[PDB]
Amino acid sequence: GTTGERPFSDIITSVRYWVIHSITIPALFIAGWLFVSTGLAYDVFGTPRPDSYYAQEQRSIPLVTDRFEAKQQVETFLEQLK
Amino acid sequence: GWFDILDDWLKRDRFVFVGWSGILLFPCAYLALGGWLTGTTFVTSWYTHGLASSYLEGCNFLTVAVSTPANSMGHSLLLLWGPEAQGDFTRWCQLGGLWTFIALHGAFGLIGFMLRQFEIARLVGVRPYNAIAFSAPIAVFVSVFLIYPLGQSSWFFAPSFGVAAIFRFLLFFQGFHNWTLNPFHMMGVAGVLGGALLCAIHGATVENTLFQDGEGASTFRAFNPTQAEETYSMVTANRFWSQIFGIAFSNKRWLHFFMLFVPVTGLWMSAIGVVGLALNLRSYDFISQEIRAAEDPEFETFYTKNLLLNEGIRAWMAPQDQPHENFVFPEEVLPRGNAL
Amino acid sequence: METITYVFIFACIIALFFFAIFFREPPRITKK
Amino acid sequence: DQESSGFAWWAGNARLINLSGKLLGAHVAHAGLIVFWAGAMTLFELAHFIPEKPMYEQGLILIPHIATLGWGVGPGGEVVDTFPFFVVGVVHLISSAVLGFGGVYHAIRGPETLEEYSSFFGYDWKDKNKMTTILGFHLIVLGIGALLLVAKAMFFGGLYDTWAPGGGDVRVITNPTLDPRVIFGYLLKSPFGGEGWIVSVNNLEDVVGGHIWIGLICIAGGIWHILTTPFGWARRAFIWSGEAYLSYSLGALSMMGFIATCFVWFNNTVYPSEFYGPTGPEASQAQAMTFLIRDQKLGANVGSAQGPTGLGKYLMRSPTGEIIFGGETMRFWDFRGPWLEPLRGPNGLDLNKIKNDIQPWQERRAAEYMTHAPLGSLNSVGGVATEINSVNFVSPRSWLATSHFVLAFFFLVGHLWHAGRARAAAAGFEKGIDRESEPVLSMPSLD
Amino acid sequence: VSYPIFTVRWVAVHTLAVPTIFFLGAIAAMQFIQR
Amino acid sequence: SANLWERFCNWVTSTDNRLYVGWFGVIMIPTLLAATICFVIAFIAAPPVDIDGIREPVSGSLLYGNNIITGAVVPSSNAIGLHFYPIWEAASLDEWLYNGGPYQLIIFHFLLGASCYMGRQWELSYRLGMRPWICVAYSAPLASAFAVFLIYPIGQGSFSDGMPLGISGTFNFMIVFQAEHNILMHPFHQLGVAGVFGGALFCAMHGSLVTSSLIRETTETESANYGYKFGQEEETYNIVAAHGYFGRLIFQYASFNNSRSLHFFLAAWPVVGVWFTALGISTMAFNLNGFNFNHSVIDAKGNVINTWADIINRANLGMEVMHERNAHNFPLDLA
Amino acid sequence: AELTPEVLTVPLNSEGKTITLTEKQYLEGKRLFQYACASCHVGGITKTNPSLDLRTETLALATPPRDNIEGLVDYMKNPTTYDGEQEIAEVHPSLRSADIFPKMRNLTEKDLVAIAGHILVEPKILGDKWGGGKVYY
Ligand code: CLA
Ligand code: CLA
Ligand code: CLA
Ligand code: CLA
Ligand code: CLA
Ligand code: CLA
Ligand SMILES: CC1=C(/C=C/C(C)=C/C=C/C(C)=C/C=C/C=C(C)/C=C/C=C(C)/C=C/C2=C(C)CCCC2(C)C)C(C)(C)CCC1
Ligand SMILES: CC1=C(/C=C/C(C)=C/C=C/C(C)=C/C=C/C=C(C)/C=C/C=C(C)/C=C/C2=C(C)CCCC2(C)C)C(C)(C)CCC1
Ligand code: OEX
Ligand SMILES: [Cl-]
Ligand SMILES: [Fe+2]
Repeated sequence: GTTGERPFSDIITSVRYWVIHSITIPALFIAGWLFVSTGLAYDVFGTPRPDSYYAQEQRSIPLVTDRFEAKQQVETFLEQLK
Repeated sequence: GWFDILDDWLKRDRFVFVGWSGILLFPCAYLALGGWLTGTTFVTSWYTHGLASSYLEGCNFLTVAVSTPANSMGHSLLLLWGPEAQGDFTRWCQLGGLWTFIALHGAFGLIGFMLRQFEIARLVGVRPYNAIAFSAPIAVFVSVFLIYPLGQSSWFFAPSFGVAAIFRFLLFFQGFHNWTLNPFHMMGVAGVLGGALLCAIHGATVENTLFQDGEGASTFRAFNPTQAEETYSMVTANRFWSQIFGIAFSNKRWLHFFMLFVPVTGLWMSAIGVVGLALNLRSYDFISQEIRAAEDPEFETFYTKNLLLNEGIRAWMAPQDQPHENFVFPEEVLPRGNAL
Repeated sequence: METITYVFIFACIIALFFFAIFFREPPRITKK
Repeated sequence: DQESSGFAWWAGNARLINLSGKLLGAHVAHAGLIVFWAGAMTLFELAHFIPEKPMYEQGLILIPHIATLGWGVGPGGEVVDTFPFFVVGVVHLISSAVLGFGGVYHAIRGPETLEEYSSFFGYDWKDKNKMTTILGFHLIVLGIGALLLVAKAMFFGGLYDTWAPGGGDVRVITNPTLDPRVIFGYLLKSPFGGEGWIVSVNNLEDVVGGHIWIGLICIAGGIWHILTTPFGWARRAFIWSGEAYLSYSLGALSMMGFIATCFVWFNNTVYPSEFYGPTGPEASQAQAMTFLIRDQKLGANVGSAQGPTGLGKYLMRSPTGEIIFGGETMRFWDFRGPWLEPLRGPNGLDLNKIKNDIQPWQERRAAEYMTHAPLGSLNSVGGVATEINSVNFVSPRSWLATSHFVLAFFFLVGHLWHAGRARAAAAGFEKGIDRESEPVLSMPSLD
Repeated sequence: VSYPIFTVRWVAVHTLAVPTIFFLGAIAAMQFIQR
Repeated sequence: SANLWERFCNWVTSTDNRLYVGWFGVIMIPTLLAATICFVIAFIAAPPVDIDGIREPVSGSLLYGNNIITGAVVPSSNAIGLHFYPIWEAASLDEWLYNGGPYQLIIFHFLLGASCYMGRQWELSYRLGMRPWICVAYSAPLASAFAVFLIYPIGQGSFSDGMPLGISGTFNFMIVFQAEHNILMHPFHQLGVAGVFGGALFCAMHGSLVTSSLIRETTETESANYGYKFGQEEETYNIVAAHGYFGRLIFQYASFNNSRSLHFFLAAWPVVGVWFTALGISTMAFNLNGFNFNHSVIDAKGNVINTWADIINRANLGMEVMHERNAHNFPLDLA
Repeated sequence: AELTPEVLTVPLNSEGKTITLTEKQYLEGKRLFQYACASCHVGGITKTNPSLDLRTETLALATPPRDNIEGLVDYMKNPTTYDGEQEIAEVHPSLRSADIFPKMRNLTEKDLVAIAGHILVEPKILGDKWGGGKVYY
């Protein structure tokens, strides 16, 4: 009923754990926050910002229409201030 | 030999068993789950479906999804380093590259997982009836997420990984395939619904035919983890159902195999039906019915009623559900009943 | 012809039900 | 005192079955939670309440309960003074501390058992005399309460009557129906379409009157149970244990929960459409009205208009000949309402009144109730499932009905569960089949 | 016993725990984006 | 005779009957026999029914052009609504069959009997000295029949809107429901499939695990089932070997070792899930529908950015716009 | 793709003169439009009379012209039929009938202008959607 690993109960209870994780856990959180709040996430995944779905006048959708020249076609969609 | 030493290490009894299978399972399984959780929050479906599909855009747990690639892509594998994305990651995301990522990876993850079942069973020295059972969920994933779109025009018509994105996959199959009218599908639900019955009825039967092996009311503690006597009266259970239902089990070994057969057989039947929907070889109509309905304007069944619902589904959904077709349906051509 | 076919199978299932319940194999205890 | 050697943690409250003292603490602490909610919620509702705006458009379910009793409202359900709402809220909220106090006390300080610290309050589940006596007590307390309503209605102000002659207004009932033939007649009414059983009450005279009867009958049976014991049949039929008694009361609440669901959904009188929303039928009726009103002004003869099916676009006949509204609204021809009745004749909707007696207040009433049907989504988006986000609204009649059905149902399960255990507890096998003496093994084989 | 620290379990746990909170932090920030 | 009535009560309650006709049985057996007989006759030979009360008869019987898949017993007319419509309420049987008379006779008899069927599932458990609560598990499928045949009609104000008694008729009930209530986007329904998927899952889980960990007592060319005799003392499978395997499949503490904790979970999950799905239909019977995320996410200018929820709405519109063609005369469907 | 003041420029009166609303006014109008209009005029339609919508074109061919701030505002005080040959304040929400329509009691001239502006700005943004019904959903 037991193996080499240190019983979670002990670790989650050990003061040393929290001394570590009161730093680590919030760190990742603030990191993830900055990833979004700095608009970096938008560029990493090409996700459009609220003002970047259409052009001002245009009401059409930037649908990719061919596989091989898709990447080129996509960049062309960003051109029209989209 | 290094091999047997590598073996030794892998097959070591840890908290989370690795094993040879683990070399295939864990990488894929993690990337599959990761790819979804990634796209779910960050990646969009604008350039592929004209849809918002991430938390970053404002979608919630229900409306989020990792949408299929464009219809332009075809059945392209959409490799990160392929002709489409051309090594680019951002482009890859915007072309729905994460879908083929989740799909293909997850697929092998399901392979590794069944392999794990096989490998672990062998070691423990138990029968692999856990691996045989797991074949049904495989067939479904294979038939639905791979075989089906492979029969259609592209990956675009595969079910997108997401809650709402699956609901439309249901409504689509109704509208276009009349999927509910398919015999293979009927067997499907018959297995799942009947399987969810066996699960319920057997558990309740056992808990309420138990022997008294303790002095407390909470009889949970009063169980012997080390086999010995049967914890519940199989004989009493027999006489019970034999008098309320007329029929009853009397062979635990059959009763449990039956609990394996029913739901596994069901999912397999539902798979075959989907395999037929790939070639669009659906069970849409009854020729005898249509012929009378044409000649006779007063002939109406619940079957005729349903088809009218399908026509409505197809007409009103197709435009925004199939952007690549550039559909334009004038108000006057839209099929409508009275008032509504 | 079709109606006849549908009722027939149905009638056969009900017949089976009968035999299944009242003409089953007697469930014998221990010494089986 | 009580631990694992009694029940499991997840069945903890069952360790108190034989601890009268602590078991009293629970019921008193619990009763505080009910008063607490009623109080704190009322103040919550009032804090958001907007006077010059319909109550049903504000997610109110307590303030309209007060409004019905003739408090802070006037002509047409117009909100006059918000003070009675504030009072009812704060008074409750206060009493919750008092109850909560005793609750906490009896459960962790006071006597763990009562039988010794007071033989009057101490009790035995199998003591058929004490049980019917304690029951007799509550049977009176509830009885006086029923008269508390009668008093408010006849003396201390009255109730909101939507059927008010000059139009919906607070009225003092000074003529309660006391005729038993009429009163108890309701119980002999069908529960289906038309004859609506208890829910079919359509005037406050019966409401007040009925409560007079209940009030007396309740106290009467209260005294009866004080001064008696269960008979012969009464003892050989029921199961006498702490759990059994619970079960009996569980199914009782379940049944009342179902009745309440239909009441808030169908009844117009004791659930005013002015404070609550328009009832389901009322809203569909209003649409028929609205467009009958419109098209007629365009010069259409509603009487002879032929719909697609050839049934009657605006007006048709009921299965018994009465003139009713057309369309799918044919199912709600059993609807009665203040705004609609003046158009009704001895044979149903009168074509002459319809043609030139339509009043403006009726037209906008029909328009109002039509655009406020009890249709909405879980996330509170008024309309059909295909509607667009804009109108944040879900009729109070919808909230109440659905909530109280889930509760009512689960209580019917709670019933089955606790009644099934009690029968097994009494006879003594609620803990498993006797390995030695297995009953089934002593019965002949049916095979 | 003298338990170790870094183990295979430790690795596994972190492969899920570390990204999770990073995502939970990311999503939490999204609740304030507008237009 | 010890006493006629006393003997009567002893025969009914007798546990020596091939089929336990209980006290609930005294109501069950007649009601169910009436239900089934009328059904069988209707499904085969019943004439078309004006379900929507718009004088537009829908034939759902075999003899009238239907097959098993299409055939159904058509709900009572919408002109009747929630009114009670017994045979003795009609000028003739011809009128009774036209207005969907049989439907009420069936559903009422069924729901009554099916309720007593639950009541009987307690009684026999009582007479045999076994624990009850089996009927409590049967309360979930029963509460669904109630929700579908009685609760939804009450809420909607007509029995014509109750689920038809047939295959294709059942499909119609769903498609239309989805349109008007968007059931797929409702939590209770989602919990329903969770119990149902999970059920079939767990049913396969348990089934496989047990049958795979059977103690060897059979030949190589002999059915592994014969390795069990009806009325055994000891267990027929190694539950400790089962836990050993499944414990390694995921991880030890995520595996059951208590057979009683197992079968409880095996029973609890589907029953609870179906309970909610039953409450779903009963809740949406008062038009408290699923989540409405139509036109939720919009861009910086105000343009509507569609989601899958919007794609669902289009499909729903098609159903709405097309269902019950000639039944509607007014813009809003509020009935 | 944003709500520019170029978009928030709607006709003030019949004589061509225009007015430019602010993002504060828009939001305020939009909120007020939900408060006292959405009930019947959700998405620019009219539930109690589908024959007349809130399309700019429809408001233009009205009598008097209601396709400008002044027009709509007048309507919100003294509403008429499409030909204007009949006052309908008794069965339609308005200032001179706030006793009958309590929602209109709070509403001040600032609110009226905001609501009026909203009706003119929405079609500029939504387009065909604003006018049509379920078809364009
Ligand atoms: C064992 C685990 C495993 C497996 C089976 C896969 C499998 C796959 N991954 Mg993958 N991946 C893994 C782990 C794994 N991954 C890990 C841990 C990561 C994180 C770094 C990734 C990250 C990742 C990304 C980012 C992508 C994939 C993709 C893919 C798919 C296409 C890859 C391909 O073309 O294979 C190629 C197969 C091989 C290279 C095997 C070759 C083995 C031979 C024996 C070696 C011979 C070499 C020699 C020089 C040949 C000489 C011949 C001479 C003529 C030149 C495929 C399903 C792609 C995908 O999903 O596209 C949609 C994709 O874009 N993977
Ligand atoms: C008047 C109402 C009433 C009363 C007084 C009791 C009293 C009792 N019940 Mg009970 N019961 C009731 C109604 C009632 N029941 C109903 C309606 C049902 C049907 C669901 C049940 C089902 C039930 C079962 C299945 C069992 C009991 C048991 C018991 C006994 C032990 C109490 C216990 O287990 O607490 C423990 C309490 C809990 C563990 C709390 C449960 C929390 C619930 C399930 C969640 C509620 C959801 C909530 C609204 C959402 C909150 C959101 C959250 C994030 C905060 C006790 C005598 C037990 C017993 O020993 O039988 C005799 C037992 O096994 N009851
Ligand atoms: C309505 C809810 C309710 C109520 C009134 C009670 C009441 C009670 N439970 Mg209980 N219980 C409940 C829900 C409830 N339970 C649920 C949902 C569960 C499942 C998780 C349990 C599980 C459970 C177990 C397992 C046991 C009890 C026991 C008891 C009894 C003794 C309490 C005790 O040990 O004090 C201990 C008190 C404390 C440790 C301090 C708690 C602080 C107090 C009580 C709350 C203060 C309230 C408020 C903030 C103060 C207001 C003050 C103001 C008026 C001035 C008591 C009658 C025990 C029993 O059988 O009695 C012998 C027992 O063993 N309960
Ligand atoms: C049970 C009766 C009842 C009814 C009919 C209402 C009705 C209402 N409440 Mg209300 N409320 C209640 C009890 C009730 N409340 C209680 C007990 C509390 C104290 C917590 C509150 C606190 C409260 C607040 C703070 C507010 C309301 C508001 C409202 C209104 C808006 C409804 C809404 O949006 O909710 C939608 C709610 C949901 C969709 C949540 C549904 C939760 C379900 C029941 C969970 C079921 C899961 C199940 C239990 C899981 C267990 C299974 C497990 C054991 C396996 C509406 C009139 C709002 C209002 O007035 O604004 C206009 C408001 O702000 N209520
Ligand atoms: C369900 C309600 C209820 C019940 C049955 C009891 C029962 C009991 N309490 Mg008690 N208590 C309660 C609520 C209740 N309490 C509340 C809410 C509080 C908080 C204020 C207390 C605080 C409390 C304390 C501090 C003490 C008790 C004690 C006792 C015990 C001795 C009897 C006693 O003190 O009465 C004596 C009083 C009377 C016999 C007459 C009281 C009449 C009051 C003043 C009028 C009540 C009016 C009522 C609301 C309307 C009813 C009239 C209507 C029919 C027309 C007894 C078991 C004592 C104890 O533990 O001893 C064993 C003790 O020291 N109680
Ligand atoms: C909720 C309050 C309440 C409760 C719990 C009780 C409880 C009890 N009363 Mg009772 N009683 C009450 C109020 C209450 N009383 C009132 C207010 C009065 C004054 C009218 C009486 C007058 C009274 C008398 C005169 C007698 C009792 C008796 C009894 C005991 C046996 C009951 C029995 O076997 O009935 C079981 C009932 C039946 C077997 C009959 C079933 C047929 C029912 C009535 C019709 C079907 C019900 C249906 C589902 C509901 C539809 C509604 C209907 C109108 C259509 C029991 C302890 C008896 C006793 O033991 O004396 C001490 C007794 O002789 N009661
Ligand atoms: C794609 C990709 C990749 C991958 C990545 C990864 C792998 C990631 C991961 C990620 C992750 C891994 C994430 C996670 C997340 C998570 C989350 C975010 C969670 C959340 C949760 C929640 C929210 C919860 C809730 C709940 C429940 C569910 C139950 C009940 C209660 C509660 C409420 C608590 C790579 C780079 C390789 C390559 C490229 C591409
Ligand atoms: C036993 C027990 C329990 C229970 C408990 C209870 C149930 C309690 C209760 C309690 C209570 C029941 C309490 C109450 C309280 C109250 C109070 C304390 C009140 C107050 C009030 C006030 C203060 C008022 C004032 C005001 C006003 C008038 C207005 C404005 C604002 C205010 C609010 C301020 C538990 C489960 C936990 C555990 C176990 C044991
Ligand atoms: O019936 Mn069937 O469908 Ca419930 O909704 Mn209204 O009425 Mn009719 O319309 Mn849709
Ligand atoms: Cl239809
Ligand atoms: Fe089992």
